[PDB]
Amino acid sequence: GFVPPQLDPSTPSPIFGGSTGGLLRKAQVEEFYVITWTSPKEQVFEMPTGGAAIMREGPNLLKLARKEQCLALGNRLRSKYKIAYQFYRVFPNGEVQYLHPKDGVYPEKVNAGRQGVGQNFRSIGKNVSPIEVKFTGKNTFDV
Amino acid sequence: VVQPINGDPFIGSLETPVTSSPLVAWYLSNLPAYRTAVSPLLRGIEVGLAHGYLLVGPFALTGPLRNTPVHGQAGALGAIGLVTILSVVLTMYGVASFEDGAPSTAPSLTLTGRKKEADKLQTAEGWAQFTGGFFFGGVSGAIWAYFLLYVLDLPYFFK
Amino acid sequence: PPPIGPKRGTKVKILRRESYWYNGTGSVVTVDQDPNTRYPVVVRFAKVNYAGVSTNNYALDEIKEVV
Amino acid sequence: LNLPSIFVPLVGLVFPAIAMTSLFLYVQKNKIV
Amino acid sequence: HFSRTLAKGPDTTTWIWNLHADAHDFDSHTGDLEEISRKVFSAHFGQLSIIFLWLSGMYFHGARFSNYEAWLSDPTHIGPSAQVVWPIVGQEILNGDVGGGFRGIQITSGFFQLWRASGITSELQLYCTAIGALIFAALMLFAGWFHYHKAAPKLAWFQDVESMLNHHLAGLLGLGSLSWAGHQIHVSLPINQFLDAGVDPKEIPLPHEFILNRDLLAQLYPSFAEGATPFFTLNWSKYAEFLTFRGGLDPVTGGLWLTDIAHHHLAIAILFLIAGHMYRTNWGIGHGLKDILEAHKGPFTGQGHKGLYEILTTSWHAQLSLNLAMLGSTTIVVAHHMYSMPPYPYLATDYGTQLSLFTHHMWIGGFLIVGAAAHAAIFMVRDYDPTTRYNDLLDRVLRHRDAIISHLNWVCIFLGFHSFGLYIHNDTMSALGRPQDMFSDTAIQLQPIFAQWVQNIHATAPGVTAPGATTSTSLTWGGGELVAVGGKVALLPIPLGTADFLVHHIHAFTIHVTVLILLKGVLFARSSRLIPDKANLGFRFPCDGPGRGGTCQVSAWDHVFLGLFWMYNAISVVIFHFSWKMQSDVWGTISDQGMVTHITGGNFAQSSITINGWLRDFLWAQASQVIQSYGSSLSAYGLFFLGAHFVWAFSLMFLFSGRGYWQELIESIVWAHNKLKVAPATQPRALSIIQGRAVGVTHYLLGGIATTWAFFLARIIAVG
Amino acid sequence: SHSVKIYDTCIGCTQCVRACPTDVLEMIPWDGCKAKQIASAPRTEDCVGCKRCESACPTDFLSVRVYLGPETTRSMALSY
Amino acid sequence: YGEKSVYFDLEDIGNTTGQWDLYGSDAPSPYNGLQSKFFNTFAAPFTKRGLLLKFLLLGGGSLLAYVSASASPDLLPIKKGPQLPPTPGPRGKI
Amino acid sequence: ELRFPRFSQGLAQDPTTRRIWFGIATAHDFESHDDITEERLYQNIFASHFGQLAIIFLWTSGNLFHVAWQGNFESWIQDPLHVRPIAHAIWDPHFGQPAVEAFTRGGAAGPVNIAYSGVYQWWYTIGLRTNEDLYTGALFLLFLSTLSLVAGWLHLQPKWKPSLSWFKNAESRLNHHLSGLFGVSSLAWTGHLVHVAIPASRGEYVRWNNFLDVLPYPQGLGPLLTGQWNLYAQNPDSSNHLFGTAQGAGTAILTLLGGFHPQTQSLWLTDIAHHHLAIAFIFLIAGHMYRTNFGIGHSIKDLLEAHTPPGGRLGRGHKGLYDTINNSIHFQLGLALASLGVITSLVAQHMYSLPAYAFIAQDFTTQAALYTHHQYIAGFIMTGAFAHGAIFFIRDYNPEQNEDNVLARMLDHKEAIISHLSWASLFLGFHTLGLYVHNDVMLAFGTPEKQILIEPIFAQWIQSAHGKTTYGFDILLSSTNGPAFNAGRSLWLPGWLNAVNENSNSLFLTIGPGDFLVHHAIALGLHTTTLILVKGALDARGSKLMPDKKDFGYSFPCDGPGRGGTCDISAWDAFYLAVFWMLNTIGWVTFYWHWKHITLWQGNVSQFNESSTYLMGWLRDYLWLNSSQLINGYNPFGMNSLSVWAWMFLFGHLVWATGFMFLISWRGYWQELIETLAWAHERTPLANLIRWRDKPVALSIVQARLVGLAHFSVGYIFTYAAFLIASTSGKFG
Ligand code: SF4
Ligand code: SF4
Repeated sequence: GFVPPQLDPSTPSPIFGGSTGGLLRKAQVEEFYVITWTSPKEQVFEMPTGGAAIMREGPNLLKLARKEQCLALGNRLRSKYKIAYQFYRVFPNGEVQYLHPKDGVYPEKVNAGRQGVGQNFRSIGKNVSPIEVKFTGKNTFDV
Repeated sequence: VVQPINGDPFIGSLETPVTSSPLVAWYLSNLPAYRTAVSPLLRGIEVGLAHGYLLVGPFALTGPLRNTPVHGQAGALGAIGLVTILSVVLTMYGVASFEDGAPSTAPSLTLTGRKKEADKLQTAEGWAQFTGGFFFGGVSGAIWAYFLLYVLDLPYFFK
Repeated sequence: PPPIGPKRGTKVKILRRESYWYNGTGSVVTVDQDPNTRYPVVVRFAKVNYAGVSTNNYALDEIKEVV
Repeated sequence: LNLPSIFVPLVGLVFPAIAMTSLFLYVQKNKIV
Repeated sequence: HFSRTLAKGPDTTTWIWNLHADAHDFDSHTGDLEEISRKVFSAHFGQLSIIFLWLSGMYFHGARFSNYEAWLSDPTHIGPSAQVVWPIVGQEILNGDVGGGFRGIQITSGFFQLWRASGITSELQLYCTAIGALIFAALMLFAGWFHYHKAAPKLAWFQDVESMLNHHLAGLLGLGSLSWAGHQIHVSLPINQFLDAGVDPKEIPLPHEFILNRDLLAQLYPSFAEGATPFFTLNWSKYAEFLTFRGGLDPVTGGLWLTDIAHHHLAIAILFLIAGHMYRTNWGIGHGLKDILEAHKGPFTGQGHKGLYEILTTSWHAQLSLNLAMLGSTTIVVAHHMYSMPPYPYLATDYGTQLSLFTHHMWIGGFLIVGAAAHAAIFMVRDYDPTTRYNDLLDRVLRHRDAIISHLNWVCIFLGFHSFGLYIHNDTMSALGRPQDMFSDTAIQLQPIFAQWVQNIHATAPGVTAPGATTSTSLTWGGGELVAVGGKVALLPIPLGTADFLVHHIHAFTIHVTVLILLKGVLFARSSRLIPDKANLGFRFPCDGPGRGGTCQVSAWDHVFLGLFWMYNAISVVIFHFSWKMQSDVWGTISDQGMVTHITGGNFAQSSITINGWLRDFLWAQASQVIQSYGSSLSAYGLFFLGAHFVWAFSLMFLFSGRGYWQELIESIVWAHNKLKVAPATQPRALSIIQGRAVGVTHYLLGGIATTWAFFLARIIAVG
Repeated sequence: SHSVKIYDTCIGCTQCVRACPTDVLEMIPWDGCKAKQIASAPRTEDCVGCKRCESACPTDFLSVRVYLGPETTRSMALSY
Repeated sequence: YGEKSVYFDLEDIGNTTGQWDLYGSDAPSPYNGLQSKFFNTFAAPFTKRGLLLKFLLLGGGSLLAYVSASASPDLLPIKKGPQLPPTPGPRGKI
Repeated sequence: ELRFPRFSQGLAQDPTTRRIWFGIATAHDFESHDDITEERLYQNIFASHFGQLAIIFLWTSGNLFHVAWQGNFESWIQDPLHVRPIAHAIWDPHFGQPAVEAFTRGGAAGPVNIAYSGVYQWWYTIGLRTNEDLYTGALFLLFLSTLSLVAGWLHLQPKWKPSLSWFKNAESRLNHHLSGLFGVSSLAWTGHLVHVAIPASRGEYVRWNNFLDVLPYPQGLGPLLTGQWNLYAQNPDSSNHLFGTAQGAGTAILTLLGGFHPQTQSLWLTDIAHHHLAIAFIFLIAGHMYRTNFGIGHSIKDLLEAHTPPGGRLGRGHKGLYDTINNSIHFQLGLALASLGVITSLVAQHMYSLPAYAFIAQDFTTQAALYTHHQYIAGFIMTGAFAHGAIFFIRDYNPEQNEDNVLARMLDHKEAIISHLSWASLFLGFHTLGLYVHNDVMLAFGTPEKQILIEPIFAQWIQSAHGKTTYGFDILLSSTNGPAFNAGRSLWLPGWLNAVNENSNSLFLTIGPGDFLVHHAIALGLHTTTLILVKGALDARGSKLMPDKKDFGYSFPCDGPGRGGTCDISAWDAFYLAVFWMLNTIGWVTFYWHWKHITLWQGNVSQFNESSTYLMGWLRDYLWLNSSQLINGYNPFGMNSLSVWAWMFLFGHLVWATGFMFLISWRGYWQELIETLAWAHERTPLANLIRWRDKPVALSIVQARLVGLAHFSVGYIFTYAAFLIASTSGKFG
């Protein structure tokens, strides 16, 4: 199968002067995110929080406040540069949840072993009227 | 002279002369709110004294009765009423924010990473003691300002 | 075995309620012969829908041959 | 006794204060069952 | 453009709108900088041709359908008119009695005063100018065709900013100022002196005679008898007769002294000729703009201004944004300085012209500033690239944009409270019968002491800090001098009190809010905490869906959309302030005994400190002229007043609603047309979200501005 | 959290998966269409409700549907 | 954390998330002993939040009502009442 | 059930300020609450209705008590035409002394407000005479409010909770509400008029302590039993009767006079008593139609199933409608709201032209206020009816159980209905606006004789047929000889003809071209508002743009920027759009009413007749001309009693303008700003010790539409109320 990579906490971060668009109390109390990648050389890139940074040669680790920021930066890395990346979610107690790419293959590429979730085997016009689910606690699309 | 806060480029803050000057650090650390190891009651006393003392002037000099031989009493009474409202609102914030017996929500790390005792202000009992000190000090400061202005009648530029 | 569905170029009428071309007329392009294909009939229309598309896939019982 | 001089402050100032305090404390409660 | 736009949307009407919306977005058509530059050059030639045609029209209408010759003989009691209407369906009532045996529409453009200042005395000269302008328009059109389809310049030619600055500073402005100074010295000065001497305009000598006969010009200024000898002998004092430093106003015509203007333009020409030799082009002398920019470093780590030359050399939009900001500010300054120091003869006592010019140039300036914001945001979205053209200062600004916007937000809230809340306080105190508690001159006073100090300094300046000046630069500063022309006040000292303090802080509030909107649009055009990849969505997009709580109007374009409304608010308040203050404290009639009666009798000081005062004494009282105009020559103003209210109301349908409703309704209408076999060939669609917003804001601004236009013109023509 | 559903009219074009800004969707094997794959939505706890996926879908009517639901910190896209 | 340009450490999340006390001081009490004793003695009964809220609300309302009911007519115009004959109404209305 | 709101876990788990707002907004939508059942829904509705009754009783009790305690009812009784009634006293510590002087009116010892609700005339007409009567009424209504609260609590306990079958009993409820709620109440009110109010109109004071010892008629019940009913009409009050006294008083208790009381300018009390007697008996007859449990009576279901044409184009007819009505509460609410809105408009139209309260016709400010108030309420109710109809179509309609009946066919040809309504609106708008603009252009060029002035000949013919002789026509009831005229010649013509031929009143006012133009404008408003609401209702389940709309509910923001963009596509958004048109239509109606009446009252009807045919006439001669006294309510030279209305005028303009901000700017801008504010707060020393517990977010899209509409409506109403009251009362009191 696929063994998710382990997060190495001794990975250097890009050279950056700091900004007002970084982490806030949510990272302290709720959660934050970490994106890691490997760069062939040292080069300038655009931060998703504003301003420009310099990625070092070798491994790079970056802390961000939302998953959407991680995916935006990862798409920029994959499209503009040619760099493989992966990101995780980090909780206040220190536990780490590997997030993306979930099984080592990008979601847009079909892969065996994935279980379907939220599939209705009918056309969208076959959903029932709301009156048929009144007082039942269900949704007309939840089948 | 502008650096990331505590050397961390990816925390949403910066170090500037406004934020990190040694004079600014000393002044902020010597205010009652940042005396983390001192009793909340005495810090509340100081804060209440200061604010109640300063609140007398606006009410006394700008109110509807400013041109009446009872303007000073009206200003002092208005300051006391505002202090009462602020004390009620402080009690409301304390009751909503802190449960009884919960540990302090203040940070327990210094700028250099040394662990410290969490500030007892951010607790139910500590906030209640601070609020009591604030109310007592506010009333006392308003009375003291009134006594200086309209009892002894000391020479002031405007009174 | 004979192929399923109408022939290429056949004029058909759409019976799918939520289709943009419901009760309209389209032309058959091709029919998928795989038994597992749930919507094998490919239909092309003269007018685009709100998304700018002018072709769609339908089942055998969602179309009616008209002359 | 001038009743308006007593009731107008109570209905305009004191009662709104008590109602707002109670509603704030009610909507801030983390456990209401 | 036509082929691709048609191919994108051939089956639906939407393409038609796109065909017009993206006509001049050259950067979207091609990516080659050289072709874009060539298109810009040709389009500029087209704009110049249109402007020349407009000038030709103005001069020809002055020559053919005007009472300029009659007005020249009696400026004070004759109204300028240069538009006449045909007698159809009864519209000939618009040809009102303006004076001097002429019936037409009275104009407020100030062209008669400009032509008088230029020395034009006959219709033939106006005809000649119109013909020359038509020739210049044709030449501009031919040059526009030639420099694109035949002789397009290369990219390296356009990027020669040193040469462009040298030519535009020393050649365009310096030589233009010098040549106009020559005209003023040799043509306008003697003609205007003869006119002020009460000479029949048809008996005044022709201008060329003043060139071919020195004796004629020496009778007015003896120094001309010595010719050019004093100039070469450095004895310039001899030219003190026609090159003066008086200050103030000419008591006969109510404008600035012409000799002061000639001396000013000579000095300006010299200054620009000096400034035009700064940059190095081809001879190894002069500065380099890149070197100057790279030579200004700073203690904040690396040098900041390094790299700006590359950005400003390879982006049309950045140049357009900066130039728009500067030109709009210049227009606003022009409005202020032209009202306070009237440069044309008989301009000060023509109240309608003064009001019109001030208001018009204020509107132009405001629109230009908003355009500057829009094209700055476009540069951020399209041309910003840190990996190729990096600049330090822009990076630092982007790294503390949050702090910038938060501080600006706070200052806007503070200004709003401590300015508008004072008016609300005054209204509440007045309604409650407590005038002694208001913020007024006869109550709690808020005096603008710094402005009064500046006024006093500028009033006492002559003889101490400006020994060579006879009087101050303006009669508004003070000094106790009133200038009256034909029984009407031109200018006099303008007092400043509590109401002025309040209204000035109102202006500061509105400007800071408009800046907040536009600058927020610029600094977050590429990304935000809410939308990390906003740059990929583009400059002009309606939203990114109802998720994240809802994301309507996040694009920089929508920031321009809102900034337009706030600019309209601010400028409207500015022009209302001007109108009321001038009518109340400056304009009026002076009797033979020196008694001054102002148009509204000095009610500004006490009435303008409450909102009800503005509602009653400004809007309600002064709308009387526009609403009672039916049956007179000004009835067109009443009709336009109603029509503009109608257009403004119409805009709210687009602004308040959304396109899904309209598309669903169009479905039923299409069914109805299909049933009768009259179906359109192109499928009808409702307007896009962005187009709906554009239509709404355009009709809102048009309605409001036109309403104010009709109100102002009717009032000032009927009472001033 | 919002709800996301896939209907059997899907032609397996993968455009919705590519358009998602928070990696909610993916592609899994199928035999109901020529492309032999169908979309799936296993990570709706990260869905913000932008509806880019619906904008990308080419079928009539839509084969991916987003139903807005109870709001959370992730769905509201809060960074504070 | 803070070693060779490293800002992430699973063994110290407080440092990694920047949960510091920028200006908090650990110095002892600067106040005089007798002064602190006096203030601890005389401000003690106001330190109970549940009692303080009710006391503040009820006592403040009572004081406000008492002040309003006892205001002098020369200070408060609404207490003084009209001092002039009424103005006539339109078309003879009273 | 963890935290507020307890009825929604989806909201209770929301960590933003949104949780609070929506908690308030969804509190009364019982069907959407967690784990709701039908029985609980009906029981909660019953308890809420008891609460509404309690609030109404408390409101009326307060009005009575404050009039008794601080009013001048007894003095107003003595001098009705010259004394201004007092609503309540003013105690405002922010007042200055001049305000205290200015607001002292009506003989009071201090500042007061003047009432414009008309309660004085109403209570005087129904027999109330002293302050003690008002006090007793106030105490009784307070007791009724307490009883309503007790019953609302009682019918919510397990012992006394009714079952669903009781709630779904239509026949019994209809019989009880027709025979009991309407007929018996009307009979009791007739008893009150005969026993109390009519004697009070003649100097006889009848109360609870002597009403058993005073005969309403001199001969008692003799004429009723013997059948000589006409004896109850032979001696009516004479034309020289003074309303409060016995001078000229008669003895009749039921008559058919018609016309107006010459002194009070209102309807005879005797006619009102006879009318209510007849209506009571009609409702008593009507209340015995349906079978409940006795084996006699009609079945609503059988009647609905029976009416099916054999070959007509109606399909299955009304089959299945009984179940649809009885199972959908929203359908019932829609029908009830439609009926109540129609009734409210009819009340407004009939109370100004046929006043029933003594001396209220002379109180011009009260008449204008009542008409405007009830017309705006009617407009809001009309919008609500269609809103709940669309809600019915979404939540309750089941196609399978409504196959080929009227609802299914109405859904089936919705395009034709929408097209015809659209055509009617386009025709009306084009031609009405064209006529107005043509007249404005003719006035601008100084040729007023070239106006297009079309007479409303149909309405003039109707007025002539009802007896008016202004236009010179010879239609029925205006000719000397005629069958209809002769049949009613002695019945009621002597009073009605005299009433219609006195132009001092508002009974069948003379009309001309301006009336024609403005009536077609009102028609345009009605048709366009109906178009918006009906399109919202019929498209509520889906359309080509969004074929699955029913799965998304009544109210949702949009369906995203795809498929061309889908803003304001829900049925709730259609209601939101229709509120603006309702406000515009009612504004035209009330402008017309007020201008026509204010020109009539000054004795200058030529002003309206000449100026109303072009729009500049409305702008100048109605708004601008009548705003002067209002805007001089306070000025640099002082203030008067109109200052409060001037302040309210400006307040309304401000709230109206504030609504534009929510309506024009949308959410994303504000959310981006709020994030910056959150950073600022977290970074500021001495303030970051304070922490929010609900994360700040910008308002939602639908919430913004609602808040903007609310600010707009409040500003609209307050501005016009200030103008109307100030303009009328400054001239008339
Ligand atoms: S309402 Fe319109 S602009 Fe706003 S998110 Fe929905 S589609 Fe986009
Ligand atoms: S609505 Fe947006 S976040 Fe949710 S699944 Fe679709 S694309 Fe992804």
